[PDB]
Amino acid sequence: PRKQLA
Amino acid sequence: SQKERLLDELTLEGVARYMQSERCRRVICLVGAGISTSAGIPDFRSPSTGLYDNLEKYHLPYPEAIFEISYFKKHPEPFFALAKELYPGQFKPTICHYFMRLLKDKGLLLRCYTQNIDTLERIAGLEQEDLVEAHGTFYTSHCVSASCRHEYPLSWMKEKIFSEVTPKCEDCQSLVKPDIVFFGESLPARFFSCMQSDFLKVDLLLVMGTSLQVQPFASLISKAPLSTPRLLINKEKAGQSDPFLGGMDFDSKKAYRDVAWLGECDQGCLALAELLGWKKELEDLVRREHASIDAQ
Ligand SMILES: CCCCCCCCCCCC[C@@H]1O[C@@H]2O[C@@H](COP(=O)(O)OP(=O)(O)OC[C@H]3O[C@@H](n4cnc5c(N)ncnc54)[C@H](O)[C@@H]3O)[C@@H](O)[C@@H]2O1
Ligand SMILES: NC(=O)c1cccnc1
Repeated sequence: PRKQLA
Repeated sequence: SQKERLLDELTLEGVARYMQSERCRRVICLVGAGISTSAGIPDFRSPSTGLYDNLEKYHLPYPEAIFEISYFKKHPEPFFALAKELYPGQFKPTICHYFMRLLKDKGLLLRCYTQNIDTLERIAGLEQEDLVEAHGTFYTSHCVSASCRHEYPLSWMKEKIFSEVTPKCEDCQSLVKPDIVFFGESLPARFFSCMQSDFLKVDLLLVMGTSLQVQPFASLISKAPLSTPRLLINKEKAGQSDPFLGGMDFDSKKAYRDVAWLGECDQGCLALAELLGWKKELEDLVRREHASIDAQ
């Protein structure tokens, strides 16, 4: 998966 | 995945005794921007000093856009202006960084997974076999066109940034991008290959200077076996599960292996080294290496 926030 | 309690007490002192017992052979560090703030690189979410409180001047839609690959592809100039503002005149790793260098020298460091891009882990003496730069690095840059992909060193990327010329490939005139993993980009393959193997055998998680709010990096804490102790050294607690959403549990009635040491990462690593009998080693190491860098 991709570098994501939250 | 049977929850045994390996620390004789959920404190720094208990972690220390555990580290110098035979059970504890393989240490994984997970680190973030908190371990480099005392080096002059601000973090993101610290109120006031964090980047998110300091991006008004970049005319951006919202604050987060300046670290998103999409927005960067449309408009690379803000990021590169920001890069010039943040670029430190001197790269000097911290006490915290040299603590991890001590783990390496003592044969304890299985890996350091870092979210930082500032190369300070390398300068402290961590080598590619020790390091997973989970979000890339400023150390090398590449032409973005699937064609050149030619590589440029930091020396060349720094000149472009300070002369306020957007970096273009000398061979193809495409944009040249630091090997940083932007938001919305895929993490390096080495991140996944290391994590599938490293977390089968880890005896201690050392989590330092990270709010554990970026995925998939933050999920690393859940990859260790359930009896692996986990020490957080950080300004405030992090990695606990939301009450509405294997998080950290320092305080519940079921807490059995997580420890939160709250303060500066430099101070926490200093205190841990003292308990280990490493304090003088650590002071000598930091003073010698800082002296060497100060004289460059
Ligand atoms: C080469 C020179 C040029 C560089 C300029 C380019 C920069 C742009 C790179 C873009 C990077 C892209 C990607 O985007 C992600 O975003 C980031 C993930 O955020 P994170 O690593 O977790 O750091 P934080 O801001 O969210 O919070 C930090 C936590 O630690 C605590 N703290 C803070 N100071 C201390 C302290 N002194 N002692 C203890 N604790 C402390 C604090 O209380 C908090 O809990 C990154 O890693 C991820 O990379
Ligand atoms: N030191 C770093 O690479 C850094 C700083 C702020 C936010 N994310 C990463």
